[PDB]
Amino acid sequence: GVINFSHADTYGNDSVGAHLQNVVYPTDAPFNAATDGTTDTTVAIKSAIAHCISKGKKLVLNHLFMITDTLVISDGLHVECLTSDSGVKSDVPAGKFAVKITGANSGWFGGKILGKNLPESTTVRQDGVLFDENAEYCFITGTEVTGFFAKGLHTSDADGVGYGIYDKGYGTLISKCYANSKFCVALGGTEGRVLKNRITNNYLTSGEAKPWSWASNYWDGIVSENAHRYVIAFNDVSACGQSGIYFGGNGGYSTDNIIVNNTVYACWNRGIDMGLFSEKSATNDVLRNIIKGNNTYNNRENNIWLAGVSNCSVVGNTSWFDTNYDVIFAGYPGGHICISLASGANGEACVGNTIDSNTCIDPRGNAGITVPTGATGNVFGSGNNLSQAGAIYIASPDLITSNRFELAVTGSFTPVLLPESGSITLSSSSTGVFRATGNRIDFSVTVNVSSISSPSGNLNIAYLPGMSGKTSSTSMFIIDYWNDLTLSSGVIPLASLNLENQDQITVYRTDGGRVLYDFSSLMKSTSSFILKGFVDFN
Amino acid sequence: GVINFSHADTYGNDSVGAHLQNVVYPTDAPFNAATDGTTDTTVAIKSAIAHCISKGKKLVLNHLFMITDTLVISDGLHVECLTSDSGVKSDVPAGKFAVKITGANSGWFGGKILGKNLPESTTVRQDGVLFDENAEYCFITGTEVTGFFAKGLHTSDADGVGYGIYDKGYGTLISKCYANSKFCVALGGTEGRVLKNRITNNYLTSGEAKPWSWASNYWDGIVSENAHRYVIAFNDVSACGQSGIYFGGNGGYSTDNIIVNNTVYACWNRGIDMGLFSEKSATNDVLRNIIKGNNTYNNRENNIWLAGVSNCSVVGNTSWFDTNYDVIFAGYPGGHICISLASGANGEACVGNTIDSNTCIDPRGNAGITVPTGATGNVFGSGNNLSQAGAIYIASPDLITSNRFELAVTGSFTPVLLPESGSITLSSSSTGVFRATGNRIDFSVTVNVSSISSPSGNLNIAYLPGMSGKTSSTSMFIIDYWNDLTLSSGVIPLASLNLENQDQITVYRTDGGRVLYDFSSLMKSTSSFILKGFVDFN
Amino acid sequence: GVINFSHADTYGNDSVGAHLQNVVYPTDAPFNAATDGTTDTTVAIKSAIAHCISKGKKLVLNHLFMITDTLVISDGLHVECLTSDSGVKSDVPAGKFAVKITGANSGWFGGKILGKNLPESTTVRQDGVLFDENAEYCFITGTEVTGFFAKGLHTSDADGVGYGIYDKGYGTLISKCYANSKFCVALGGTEGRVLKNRITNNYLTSGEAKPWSWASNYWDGIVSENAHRYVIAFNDVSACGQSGIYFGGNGGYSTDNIIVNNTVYACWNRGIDMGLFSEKSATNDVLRNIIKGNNTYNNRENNIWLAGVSNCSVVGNTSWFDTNYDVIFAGYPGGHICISLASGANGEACVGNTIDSNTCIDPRGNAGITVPTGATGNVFGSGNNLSQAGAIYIASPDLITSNRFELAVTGSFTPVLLPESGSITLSSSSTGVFRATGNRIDFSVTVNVSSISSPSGNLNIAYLPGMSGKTSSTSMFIIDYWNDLTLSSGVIPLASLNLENQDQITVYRTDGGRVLYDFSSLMKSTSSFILKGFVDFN
Repeated sequence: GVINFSHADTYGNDSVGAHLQNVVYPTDAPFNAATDGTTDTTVAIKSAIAHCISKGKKLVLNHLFMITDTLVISDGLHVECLTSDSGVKSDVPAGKFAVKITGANSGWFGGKILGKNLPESTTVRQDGVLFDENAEYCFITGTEVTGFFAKGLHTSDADGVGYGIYDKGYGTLISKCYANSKFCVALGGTEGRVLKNRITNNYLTSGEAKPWSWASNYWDGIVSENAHRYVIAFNDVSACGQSGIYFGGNGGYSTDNIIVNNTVYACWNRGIDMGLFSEKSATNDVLRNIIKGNNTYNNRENNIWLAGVSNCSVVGNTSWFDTNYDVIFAGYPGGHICISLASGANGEACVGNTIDSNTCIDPRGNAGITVPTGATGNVFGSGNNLSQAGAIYIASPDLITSNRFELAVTGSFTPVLLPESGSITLSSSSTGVFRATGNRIDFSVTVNVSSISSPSGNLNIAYLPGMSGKTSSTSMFIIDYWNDLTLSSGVIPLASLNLENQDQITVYRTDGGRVLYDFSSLMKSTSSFILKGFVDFN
Repeated sequence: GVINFSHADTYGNDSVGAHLQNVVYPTDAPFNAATDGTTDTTVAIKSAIAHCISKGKKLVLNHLFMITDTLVISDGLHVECLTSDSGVKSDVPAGKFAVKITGANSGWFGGKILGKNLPESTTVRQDGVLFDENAEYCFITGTEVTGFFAKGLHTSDADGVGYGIYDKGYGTLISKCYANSKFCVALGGTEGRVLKNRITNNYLTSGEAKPWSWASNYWDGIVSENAHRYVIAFNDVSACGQSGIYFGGNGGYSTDNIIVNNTVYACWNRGIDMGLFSEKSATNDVLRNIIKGNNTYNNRENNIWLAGVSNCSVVGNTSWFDTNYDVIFAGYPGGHICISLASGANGEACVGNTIDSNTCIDPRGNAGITVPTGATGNVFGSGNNLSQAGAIYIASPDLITSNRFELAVTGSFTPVLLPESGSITLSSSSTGVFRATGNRIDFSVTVNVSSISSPSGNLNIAYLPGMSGKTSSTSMFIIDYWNDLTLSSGVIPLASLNLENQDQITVYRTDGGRVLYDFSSLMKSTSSFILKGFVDFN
Repeated sequence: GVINFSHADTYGNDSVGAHLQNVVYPTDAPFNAATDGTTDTTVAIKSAIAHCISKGKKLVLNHLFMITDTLVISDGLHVECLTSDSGVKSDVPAGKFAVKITGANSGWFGGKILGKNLPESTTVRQDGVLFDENAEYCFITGTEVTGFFAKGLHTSDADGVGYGIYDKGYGTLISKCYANSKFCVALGGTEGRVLKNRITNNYLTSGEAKPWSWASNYWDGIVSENAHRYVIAFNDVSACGQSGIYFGGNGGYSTDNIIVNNTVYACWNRGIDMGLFSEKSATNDVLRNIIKGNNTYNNRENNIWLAGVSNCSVVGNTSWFDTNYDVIFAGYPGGHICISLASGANGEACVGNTIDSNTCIDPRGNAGITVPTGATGNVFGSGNNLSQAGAIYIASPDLITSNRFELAVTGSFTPVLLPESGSITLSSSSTGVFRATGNRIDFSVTVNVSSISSPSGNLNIAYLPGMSGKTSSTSMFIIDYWNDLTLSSGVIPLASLNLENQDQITVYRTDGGRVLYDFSSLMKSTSSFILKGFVDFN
């Protein structure tokens, strides 16, 4: 039966009570919060919060407290949870958050912020932690934020969304947390740091009926729109109902984020997902994001996905699949591509992205990197290692001169002959092969004539893939085999790139101290020759 | 002479005592731990631990407490050390740890966990901190864990091993610690985060007699077996008796770890060491680890070492040596290679690894990267910078088509001529040079005949290094010099890759509007010619 | 009116008072610090510090305390700030710091360390936090360190410098801080970790009159001299009066630092700035630093700047500009280069640096990477993406064989003909084009004669850029066009690299079963020919 104590009393500077008044528990007088975990404590905690702000004192939650209205942590207040079991259990209604953090340097340490966790309910809708637009350098660290769900999509925030943690602040730190909710973490602010968190909503073990649809209670690990200058590092992101780490693109202008050294696996959509769903605009785009040094694997609809984004980089990641893909995604096969580039939803091109030094492992032999028609300005570095996957795939040969494939791409085309007069028709056995390495294309062209119709004058081979309307700095071609040409002794064929139409190669021949451009006149219906060389294009 | 206080008494909610009961010091009643640092306090601390778990209270160690049995931190309990001098001094016997952390979110902040620190003793054996197999998201942060040693190898854990911190948990955080013990940190769990630690056992200043042997009390900074999905970042790892950061491979299946932005230097074995000692199996392998952005230097038996591992990457590291190597390792020289690939101990190949964008500095001119016979599927990127080291070394020329050397490799071979009939013998001055860049090999072949024996018919040059049984997409060859051939005026030599045996080049000649394959008939005993060109192989 | 309490009294082990004595507030007796924020509290805080060190207790600052002399945090003491508004307001005079941290494991958590913040004053000079040369594994975490300024440069530290935080210790952690001062953070120690800080002195909104000059009160975000083995990661560095992150080079030997995953923008000098201002010496150099995965943009005098440094790497950064550059730097245009290499201030060469996998965006089309004359041993990887900037710029063609440009460089030269006897003069329409890719140079040379003067004998083309005195492993050249040569039927021109002078190409011709080196004799005043090929140089 020890002395009475209250944060409302005035004590002398030398007293036990003054010393104790530096730390406030909501169970202390005059707040007197319940300790049974079931009685509402919102009034007691709100009073303790306001007192600590007014008097400049530390607030420590020493139990798991039931609440029914938002706790607003403002004015630089820090909430410290006494133990990992302390914190709040939220019965806050739809349209409000359990905890709202705002102001300069406000934050929350430790403990638990727990929603109802009824993801099968078609009526419960809740939101966990909000850092609002006036949060500056706020934080939540070491906290289990779980159980915020909302079946069916909202039309507005007032419906309740199912966010675990939603950051709209500047410089927010989210670190050492466990976030598990319909949208585990949502990013809509600037300069945040999302570090060493465990992020999942465990869609794979949820029991929610498949296929996935917009009615699901299980979406992304990290969903980002209007996110700028975040660093997302050292997180363990897995088994989410949509993508592990997503940036849009869907009413969002998301730029300059750095996604590094995370593990992202077993998600039902993509692993790391950057793309445009809404049409590109000054207020909707995904630009200049860095994806580096991550391990991404067994994500159903591709491990690293770029759709219509620009100036992004994918460097030094290990992206892979194994046969557990066929188990966890049984019945619902997806793209199964290690690194895929695509158009935006409304056809926008991937522009200016940089893919280098990644290791892609795909035992199905699916292409480790895919490139779609329309992509421009991208660089596919030769430090990428696809030896344990399929080779890089391009959807059309014109990509080889509108992008730079240091990782080499090989293909074929059907050549034709363009006589100055008349015509020459080639047998179908005629064949052209190209390989692009950087801004060099190597060629082998086999020309087997099947018929002629009064050909005469100059002769060109056409059409070199990718070269239409391009120019070149240098090129080099030989003809190393021929048969049934009308050539005098000592006359040999020569070949040189057509500098007017640089997807054509001019074929001509020697005449002592000069050359002659009459090769079409030397062709017969049974002529054959083979051309080899390269073009350094601009 | 102030009021009595005890965590065993019941106080009113409004009392001083209830407020104080939220924080437990083991010196408080009823625990009454000694404060002299020499009296055993195990019973008092065990009681305080059990009380804090039962009552949901915070445990603070306010002295350095002597203990003789394991403290078990379970059930989400956090141990907070009051000051950097608080914590435990361990007299726990061999076969047990000083501290065992288990359960969900249990952990330890600050202070000291101190072993006997008698590394010269042939009888003292101790272990420091264990995160056991039931640890989930546990942690130790800000702690000096030192002095756990055990001279001579254990046969089982019950002997006592000499671990400083041993993590077998899921999601364990080890951060801001100083770990110094026979094995400073040992990793055998999943999804741990080993961040911004100081790791060393100071072998160089130990005075333990050299050479190193299995009886040493000084092994690795980080030793890992069955380690999955760790991030090891921002650590300062140095002067260890074996390797700085090691993954096996020796009864361990270690995969998907990310080792980034560490400094690793002056270790007696390797800096960052990934390899197989036990034979490769479904339960013993080292796969898909990422080594990125580290600074590794003056490690005696090589800075970055890969032995029989697969799908690993080494990207963007700076690996170097200076003349202090000759000082600290005087008398005991080692490999002194910046980045070395080797076979596993039982001959297993390095498969599918990716080495790019590293800067290697070796003033001895030792090769900055070494590649052994048998390696396959590896990619050596051209962004590596070995200008301040020796050039990349390959142990046999066949490696150039079973791996992809964007970082170019040059070599030589001795050509032969393969006449269709008869024989042609070349002088020893005949020479072939190749350079592989990616999937292109450039060649120069000088053919000087010394004798002939009735050669006639077709002619091939052989054997192109790496090309045996390979195919090609395109190739291009000329003969730009010859002497003492039997060629009529206007007949010139031609050369084209043999498409049946693509390590041979067919040599033939012109005959007006066709070509003729009778070159062996045009050779004399004094013939010479020189061939130049390239092959784009598949 | 509760019981008296004092840290000077002796209490029983079972007492309230003994429990309370583990935590010291400076307002407690016998220290009795003022709480008004204006009365000097230095004596009270110094006494509390000494008491906590002597008795092994925790020190908590529970108000913002005014101080007029340095607080020395030594002996492993930690200062904990009760709230984000607690800490110290410094009226310490010029030549001393507000707080000095030294010893093993000493540090400061939270709160504020506030200077006078009068950057317009020509007389106020102050310094914030010092980690001195005897600091080992000390830290400051979670602290706002602002307002330390000093207009005009010091001549010595005793003048007062304007440091926010100055680290000369070993292993110092600076994390989660806001640092804003004349020099926000200064690094002069070893193995520090500067993590997830906000760093700025807001030069752009200061109102200090422009142009910037050495009299400014606004210098770098991070200024480093004699800095070794730091990791600088996850910081938000912007709007500084000089550079964001600087290493010298100016009385400093700075090596082995790792600068990763930071955002650096809007600085008035450079973003990430490594360079030599003082002449290179054994005690002044910048070596082996790693710059990886940063986003650097709109820094006035270039985003990433290397001046006379060696063995550094720039890998995987996104470096860019937009039209806001023209707004914030209106009136004061700067270099506006994404990645620039330069000589040191005294002409020292950039040696051995590695630039790969960066994405450069410059809508002005300025070169994304610039290389100066004299640079050697550098590697410019082909994974760099400059498609959205100007192409890499080299200041002289000789750079192509003293560095390795995997990112290809194209240029031109004016050829000459070197007859064995006599002379040949070319028309000005004669032209040579080269492209260097790695250690391969491709060439196209057009030779149009305008006059001859008795030429006879052998013939060489000269001079190939970069090749003077170089050797080669292989090379391949053809002549694919000619006109007005004196060639009999069946005689064709041949070309081969001059192996004595490998910046010359020998031009000669066929003569049946041999070749003849008399090409100068076959030239006329109207001759033309075109040469194509490549050299693989060593």
